[PDB]
Amino acid sequence: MSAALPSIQLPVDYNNLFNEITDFLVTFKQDKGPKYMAMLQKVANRELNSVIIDLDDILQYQNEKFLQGTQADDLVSAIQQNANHFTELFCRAIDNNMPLPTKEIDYKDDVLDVILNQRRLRNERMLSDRTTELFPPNLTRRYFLYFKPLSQNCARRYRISSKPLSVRQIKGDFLGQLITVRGIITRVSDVKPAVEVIAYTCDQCGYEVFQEVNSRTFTPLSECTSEECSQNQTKGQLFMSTRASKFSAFQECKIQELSQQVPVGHIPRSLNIHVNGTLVRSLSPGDIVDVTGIFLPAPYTGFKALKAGLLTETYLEAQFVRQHKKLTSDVEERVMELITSGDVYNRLAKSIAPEIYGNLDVKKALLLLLVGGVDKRVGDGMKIRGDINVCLMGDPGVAKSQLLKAICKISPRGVYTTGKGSSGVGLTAAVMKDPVTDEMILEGGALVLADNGICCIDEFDKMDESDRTAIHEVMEQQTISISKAGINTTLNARTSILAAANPLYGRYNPRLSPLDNINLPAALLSRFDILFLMLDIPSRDDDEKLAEHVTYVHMHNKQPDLDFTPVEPSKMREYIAYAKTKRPVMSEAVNDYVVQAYIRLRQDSKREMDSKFSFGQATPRTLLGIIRLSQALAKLRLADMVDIDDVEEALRLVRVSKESLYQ
Amino acid sequence: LRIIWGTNVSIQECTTNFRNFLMSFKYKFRKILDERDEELYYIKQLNEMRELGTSNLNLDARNLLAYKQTEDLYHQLLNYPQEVISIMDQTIKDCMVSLIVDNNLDYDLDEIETKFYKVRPYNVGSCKGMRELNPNDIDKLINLKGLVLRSTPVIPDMKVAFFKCNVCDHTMAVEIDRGVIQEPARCERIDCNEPNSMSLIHNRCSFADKQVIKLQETPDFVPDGQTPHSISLCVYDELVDSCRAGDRIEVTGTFRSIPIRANSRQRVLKSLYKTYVDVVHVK
DNA sequence: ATCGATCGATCGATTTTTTTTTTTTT
DNA sequence: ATCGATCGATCGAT
Repeated sequence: MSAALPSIQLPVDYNNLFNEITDFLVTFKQDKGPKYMAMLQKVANRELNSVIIDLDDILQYQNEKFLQGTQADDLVSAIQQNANHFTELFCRAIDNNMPLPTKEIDYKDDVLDVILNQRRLRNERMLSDRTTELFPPNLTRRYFLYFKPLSQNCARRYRISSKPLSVRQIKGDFLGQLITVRGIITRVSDVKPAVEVIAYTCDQCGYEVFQEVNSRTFTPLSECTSEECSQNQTKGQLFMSTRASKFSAFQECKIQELSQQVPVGHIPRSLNIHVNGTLVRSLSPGDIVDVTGIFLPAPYTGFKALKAGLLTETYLEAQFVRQHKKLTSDVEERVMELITSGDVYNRLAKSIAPEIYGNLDVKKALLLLLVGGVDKRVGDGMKIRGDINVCLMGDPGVAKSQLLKAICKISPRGVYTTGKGSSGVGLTAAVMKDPVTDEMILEGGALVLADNGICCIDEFDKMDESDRTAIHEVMEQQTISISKAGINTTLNARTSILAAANPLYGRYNPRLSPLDNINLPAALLSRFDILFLMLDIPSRDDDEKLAEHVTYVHMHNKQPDLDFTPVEPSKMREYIAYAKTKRPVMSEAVNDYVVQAYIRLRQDSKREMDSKFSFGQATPRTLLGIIRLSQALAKLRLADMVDIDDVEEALRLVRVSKESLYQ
Repeated sequence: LRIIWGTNVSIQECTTNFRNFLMSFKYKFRKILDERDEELYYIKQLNEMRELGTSNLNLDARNLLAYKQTEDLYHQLLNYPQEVISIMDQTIKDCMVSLIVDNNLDYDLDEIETKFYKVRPYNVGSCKGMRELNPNDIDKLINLKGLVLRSTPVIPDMKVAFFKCNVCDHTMAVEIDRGVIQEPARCERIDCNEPNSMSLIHNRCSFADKQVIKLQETPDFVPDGQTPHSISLCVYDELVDSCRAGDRIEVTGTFRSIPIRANSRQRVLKSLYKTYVDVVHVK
């Protein structure tokens, strides 16, 4: 009626713009014929569903409707303001301009499109002997449509919609708007197919029923609306036919603020967004992206009279996504810069943590666990690690925590952790109530998350018992055991293990004997193959030279020089598993020799006897590992020949792990 | 040659293609394994089944490939697994009955054929984890793996509803049938009518077990950062309770999704449908 | 014409809900 | 806000 709900004029009109839409639709120049022709048949070809659109090309054809007239009102200035009218009406012209066949449907291919022709086979035959309802254009689509906005070099044309923004930068006037913001993903609760229109079937009168559903809910129809059952005493029964009704894949995510955008006060703002179509599964939780999409509110249900006023509360929809930080063939050559350089075991050893000065010998062993291997298979079976567990003992911090910052970063499956920090419940699959979608789904991590990869660790003395026993079992490795609740499972943890821990308070006392200084259990240290004692005595010469490096930065961003060229991880990492494919086989020559030095070590460590320097007893596990060491060391040489120097090279690192306690 | 409406897979003759497939295989599947027991897998195992009267055949899948015919049935089963099992469980009955007529009097005698037989097909292609799953996949057989997070207590389900009126009082009732229960306002006894409320004693009506199990699959190959998603399942009969919780399993079934009332008072259903496994077969 | 059942317009009732300060045990 | 039952009348049957 007039008055209430008044009809209101706006200077903007798409009536001829829809024609101007089809002027732009199909026909086009810049990219034989226009890009929109065979590409729209490309969807008619059914090798594509998602329809991708950008604001970039609209400007040129708008320039093409411009320069180059006749002059026409701009679409794009009417887009970012609404653009939801463009997600349909601009798109609704596609049935008019789309080719009929355009090729063979075959059989499969797929279902649906074989049924949808049957639905239209049933729909057209309804009117065949009938002599007039038809399937709405929205009822049969089968293809998604997307928009990617212009930043851009077009904005400096000069020409806005693409300017990255904070959640804090989100105005209320941006509702309805196709917009773009940078943000960190969060949640990313699982996607599920959602129907636009139920298909009920009358049975008795048959036909087909299509009722639209919007947002979260709908009110389902009943009885029979079919006209054959209309005005007849008998109304047919109907319920939803899921094979018939169309579905849409629906994902969603919260988007956190980058935290540099944030004000000094307040709080990071999570932003709810909902993923749909081919755009689904395009994101993971915690990833940083410039998000581009239209922003619309989805009230209400309710409540209702509760809200009031309405106070929309809205949400954002995802139009498009731009993510931040997205053989043994020819990459062997990318290995070959340092292959021709040689010194794989050193230059790469020097390649480790170029940021921290000295302790390259410590870094020297770092290269081994970063590689490790190679395990064994006894066929019993019992598999043996296979993995290096390294500990670092010294205080104060020395910036030891920094070594883990570099190592895990480079390392695949790199996981940095600390005593508290992740608990043993954090290293196990632990039941927790899932917000929104329910319920009580288990989420594991840490050890379970770090399996088949290195785990860096700090506050290792403060991990207490609950962690110690777990990692005590994590030293049994290849397992994580939970008898808790109804959960009886034991899950494989392939985790590589390294934790640096601080000596007994306040710092280590040279008078203090070994193992009295350490805060860790002996059985906990016995399954350790290596520990590097970090005790720091001031050396005026060394203090300057290191201070000099501490002078050298902040002075500049580039540390390494006079002289060296640390390998970048990507090219460096590629040699890792490339070397890990080797699996060196032991030569018996070095084989028995390692046995020889063992009974020597089984002798000398025991002849140390009571207290003092220690540690005994030189158990076979270390030899079991020391053998694996040359097996890990051989991998850097590859060649799987296991040299004796390659063997003895580890034995050199064995005594060095200790004996610095004299310093 | 008839047809099935949406299935576009004609009734019978697939039963025939099923039989000559069931009647003769040997190994054409070894042709894919490239050879390197000569008799067909089924007629031996089909015999193995008849004595025990266990029914519930576990099928094979894939023996429809590589072998002919059924090459399309191999497809047509994967297109519409629900209806395919419907003909096949019945045909196995006749395929037993057809087997018994040659040996004539068997198992004392024709009543053992009256016993129901059914296929529990497995190894349909290879499904990819869970998280990969498509909307288009609405109903199709799926190979899956995971250990059971929790086993719920067995849930009772409707088969044939029991009914009565004020008069006489009389016991006339109708099966639950579809997902709806339709009770006449009247009436049985006196007939009559009269328009009495229809009495329902639920202890009299039929029941069967459907036992819900939430299952977290561990397909590995985890997309990272994807969460350790879990899986809903209902199952039925022997499939019910036969699955211990906490055990990694090959259990297969078609996809399923169904709506639920938002208010749980109002008729309104919430949009998109919640999804669960059809638990077609276990391993 | 008495009686009924039948449909509809009348009437009115039902729509969220668990975490941070604790405290007796060695 | 919608669904629910009361209750009112009316048009057919006997």
